[PDB]
Amino acid sequence: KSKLKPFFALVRRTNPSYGKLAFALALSVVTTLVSLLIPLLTKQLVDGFSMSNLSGTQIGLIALVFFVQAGLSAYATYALNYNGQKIISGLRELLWKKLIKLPVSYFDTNASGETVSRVTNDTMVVKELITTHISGFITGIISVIGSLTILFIMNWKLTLLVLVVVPLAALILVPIGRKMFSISRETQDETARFTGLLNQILPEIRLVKASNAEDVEYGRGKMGISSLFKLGVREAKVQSLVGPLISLVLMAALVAVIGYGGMQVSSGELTAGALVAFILYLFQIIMPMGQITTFFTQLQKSIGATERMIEILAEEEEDTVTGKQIENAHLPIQLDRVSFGYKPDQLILKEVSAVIEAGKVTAIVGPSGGGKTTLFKLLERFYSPTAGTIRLGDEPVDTYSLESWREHIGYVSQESPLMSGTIRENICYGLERDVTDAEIEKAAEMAYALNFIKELPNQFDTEVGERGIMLSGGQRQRIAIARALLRNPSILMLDAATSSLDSQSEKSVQQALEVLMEGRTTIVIAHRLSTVVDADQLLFVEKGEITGRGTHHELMASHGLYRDFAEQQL
Amino acid sequence: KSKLKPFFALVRRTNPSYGKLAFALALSVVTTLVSLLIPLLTKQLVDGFSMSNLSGTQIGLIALVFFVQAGLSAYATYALNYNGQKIISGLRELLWKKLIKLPVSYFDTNASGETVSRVTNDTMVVKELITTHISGFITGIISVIGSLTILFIMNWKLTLLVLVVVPLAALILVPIGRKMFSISRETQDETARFTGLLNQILPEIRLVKASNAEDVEYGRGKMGISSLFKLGVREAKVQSLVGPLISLVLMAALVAVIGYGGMQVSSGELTAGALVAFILYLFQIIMPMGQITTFFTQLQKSIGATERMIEILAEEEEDTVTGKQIENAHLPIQLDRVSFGYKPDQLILKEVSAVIEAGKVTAIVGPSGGGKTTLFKLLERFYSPTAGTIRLGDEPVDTYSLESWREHIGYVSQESPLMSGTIRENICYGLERDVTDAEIEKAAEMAYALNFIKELPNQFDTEVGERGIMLSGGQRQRIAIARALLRNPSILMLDAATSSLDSQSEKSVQQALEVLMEGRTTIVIAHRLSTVVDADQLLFVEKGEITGRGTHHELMASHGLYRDFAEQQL
Ligand SMILES: Nc1ncnc2c1ncn2[C@@H]1O[C@H](COP(=O)(O)OP(=O)(O)OP(=O)(O)O)[C@@H](O)[C@H]1O
Ligand SMILES: Nc1ncnc2c1ncn2[C@@H]1O[C@H](COP(=O)(O)OP(=O)(O)OP(=O)(O)O)[C@@H](O)[C@H]1O
Ligand SMILES: [Mg+2]
Ligand SMILES: [Mg+2]
Repeated sequence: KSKLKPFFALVRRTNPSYGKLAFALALSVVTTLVSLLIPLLTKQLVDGFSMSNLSGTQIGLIALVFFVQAGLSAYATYALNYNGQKIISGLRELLWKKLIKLPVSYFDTNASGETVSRVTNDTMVVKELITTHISGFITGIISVIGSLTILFIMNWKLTLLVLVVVPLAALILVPIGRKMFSISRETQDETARFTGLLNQILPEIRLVKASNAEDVEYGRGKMGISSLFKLGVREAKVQSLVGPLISLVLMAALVAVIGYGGMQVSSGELTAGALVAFILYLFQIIMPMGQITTFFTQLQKSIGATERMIEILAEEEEDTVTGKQIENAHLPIQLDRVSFGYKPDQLILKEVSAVIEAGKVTAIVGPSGGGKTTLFKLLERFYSPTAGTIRLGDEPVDTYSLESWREHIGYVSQESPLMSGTIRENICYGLERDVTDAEIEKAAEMAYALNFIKELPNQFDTEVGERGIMLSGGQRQRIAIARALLRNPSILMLDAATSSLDSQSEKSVQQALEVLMEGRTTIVIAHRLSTVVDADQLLFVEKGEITGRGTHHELMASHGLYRDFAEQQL
Repeated sequence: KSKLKPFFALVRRTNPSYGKLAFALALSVVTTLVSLLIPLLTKQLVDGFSMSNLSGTQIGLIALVFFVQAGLSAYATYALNYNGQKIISGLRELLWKKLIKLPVSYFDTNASGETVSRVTNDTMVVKELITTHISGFITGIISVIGSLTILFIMNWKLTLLVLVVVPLAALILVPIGRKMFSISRETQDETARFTGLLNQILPEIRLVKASNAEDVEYGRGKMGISSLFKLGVREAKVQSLVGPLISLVLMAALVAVIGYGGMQVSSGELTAGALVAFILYLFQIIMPMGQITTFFTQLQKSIGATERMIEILAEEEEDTVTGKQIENAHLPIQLDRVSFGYKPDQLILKEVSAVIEAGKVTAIVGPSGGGKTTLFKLLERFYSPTAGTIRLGDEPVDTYSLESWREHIGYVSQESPLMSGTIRENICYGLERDVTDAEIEKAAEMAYALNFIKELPNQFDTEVGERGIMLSGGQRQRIAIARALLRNPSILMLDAATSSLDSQSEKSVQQALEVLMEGRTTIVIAHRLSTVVDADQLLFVEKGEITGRGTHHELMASHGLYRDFAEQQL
């Protein structure tokens, strides 16, 4: 198809300073036309010089005019820069919104460091293109058109050769444009890859120091840098080659013009003098043509980078389109025939079916890799079930809206994450309703976290750093549990919520959680049968299917392998 | 102090294209001298009009020389671009080599993502400056000096007036330069912060969806982008202001010159055309001016952008040359009178001291937050103890080189982190010696992970993804255990690693680890006492002080209230 149309559509979507840029373009056009026409009337210049020699109060007029011209040029440049900055800001805003609203599968498949490099660097390159080269192209086009009209006025014939030159120049230029576009895309991709590699390596700085692999990572960084340098060198080579081709085409055009004028001297013989003038005017043609061609090259390079952006700007996203609010929050969750494969081929969950009854703690247990966490991901509708559907009292879950189903659910991850900022911010993360201070204190007390959080500068200091490195594993897990409890949901999912907690801390947190969420549904995933001994409905999962489904004693009698786990613990 | 010195020192620290840079400077100088010949080329061209009608080979040769000049200018531009790209590549390589070597404390305290953004964006800024603006400055300075010579020869008083005007412009530039430097530094810092926030958010998309905080994160991104927009607009305003100030200074210079020449009206100004001639030449002197000053401004920007690198490139890396290589690796580890705190004041470990017997499974056990992990960090020499010393039987650890100490130690982190790439990639890059296929298979089998990897596309088609997300919460732990075991370490410091593992996987991994314990020494941190009941030197770390120090039975019969831990596990 085409690329200019999508690129200009994106720029329009950015909502730029359309009128302001148009006004700046008009200012630049008028000033350039006046400045081009002024030198032509040299007789006016000489008579003005004589008048200034005669007239006394003429310095002020010229000085004011020059100051006004300088101010107009400065304001035009400022307007162009402002418009470019607004365009890049709009691009960044749109890209950030789309990225943050994409489904989890896209991020699972394409990582996140490449996307961030995409946004930042593509926006930067578009900014570089927008500001100066557009002004260069406009001035060049105006100057070329004016000079072409002047040359036509001087002669109606010789301009035919320039009109022949234009297609020749375009034909010479096209391959350069294609090569520049390819190089720009390859660069703006390798830069993203390198940034992603660095980002994933940095915490493996503790990781590497644990090992002895500083040299290997330095070598990987050097290889990425070398690839980027090679791409830059190739782009520079193409940009350099751009010029000499234009010079050669213009020289050939002038040679053809002179050859034809050799015969034209038959009628316009003395017109050779005018011919000389033509040559001079032709040299003027040669200033802005370069400018114009330069713009084209840039107009390709930007496209390259921007191309990737467009791909991100059309995925699809999930929101509360449906609007069907839960409004009940107390129903049994019935899992029908359901099956999941992250790739379309393989299946992790194979024909699962059960009933999480409200008011009881259903515990999913089994060997590692059986498919426990993916069950929670389905239950929170991170992905969409393929085989069947999940209902909440004879109502398909898809009927309800994401913003309502997720609000009524608390979810502690098996890899309990914390984000940079205050502990209070992490506990309160995302909540729209104001928390005051009583709620945070209650949540911390019910998560057995207040004991240490008050041994530090409170619950507004002790920046958790990146990935929660500035806190212990037990503290991190307890902060995650505190966040989940503070959310105050009807459905509470806790997958391996006490993995890294001591026996006493585990007992206290379990007692508090049972007392709180006793009158609400709770789904716990525990590798230790001790915590789930006092369960209500075990859902032993093995290789993506609930082989055993019953209470402690009944499931122990039925399964046979569950006995192996319990007896091994015993 | 000064700024211009450190920046040029940093640039020299790389390996710039000295030959190509000199070649480009020479070509630019010759081009400017051709421009200076152009004034004589006016009479030469009148003669060319007179005689070229009588000569064709002359026009052919002149056109060939023109094309050769065009090619030379193109080559000069290409050489400048190549030199700039090599300079930025050298900066990136040097910065990466430095970063991969700082002590873990700096990365604990300085938001690695901001550092990566620093390197990438500031290298980009230096690349943006170097080529174009050095070329512009060189051409402008040479043209200005050339025109100044002519102005000097034409008249003394007006040239002196122009010189006295020049430092007025120099004085005017100073506040603008300072403002541009401040703006550039602030913009670079804001870009670093924005990239850091974006990279903290995107990888945790799973938590964002669960917390339903899409709007809050979109708002944070919008605020960051608005800060960037404000800085960009302020920079644009400063550049615009740079725009008419030079014009005003030159207008004042012209007025002063006109007045002084009017003083010469009695004598000297008698050559009124010469005065007018001077005015014409005056115009010329400012065409290069618009370049020279510009370069200076850009220089300041660059000096700001790279300011942080100047701080970054001094951090006292400390690897490889405390010249002692461990040669026995079978000595008991004597922990002396050690007290460590991440902050200078607060103490995590308080007067800890003990002995780890070479060949005994010392188990550090205690409530969360006691300081178990920090002891392991001290053992790996991530941080140096601030109280005493660690000796392997009457030999301080500081004597041995870091490389030797860390090549003999297997360390499984609490996080159990994984990097992107194939499963085999982690256990390959961990070491430097070749590992075969058989050794990798044995290591995997020694961690009860071979079956699951065999189910997948056989250890090379599987990609763990960023942060090890494609794998489960137990499979990644088993992979970390396999990496630890593959190194064949003398000391196996196994921080809690059977957390997410199941009972049967725990049993298998424990049997393999017991075989290795029969091999050599081992240190394990266990949250559950059931897994270390058969240990030898059970330690109890509470609040940084080891209260109980003895075997399991004697520790239980001797220690006080914390015997409830065992009873609680009962
Ligand atoms: N993108 C993915 N995210 C999660 N699991 C994935 C992905 N791609 C493939 N898988 C497969 O899904 C399983 C991991 O999720 P699963 O539900 O089995 O884990 P789990 O029960 O929480 O594990 P464990 O008990 O070991 O912590 C593995 O079989 C893995 O190969
Ligand atoms: N940068 C830091 N890294 C680690 N711990 C830190 C840091 N700064 C302060 N600390 C303190 O150190 C302790 C966390 O490390 P510690 O050695 O106590 O954990 P741990 O024994 O591994 O914990 P757990 O049993 O929960 O896994 C906390 O008391 C915390 O406040
Ligand atoms: Mg710990
Ligand atoms: Mg799991």
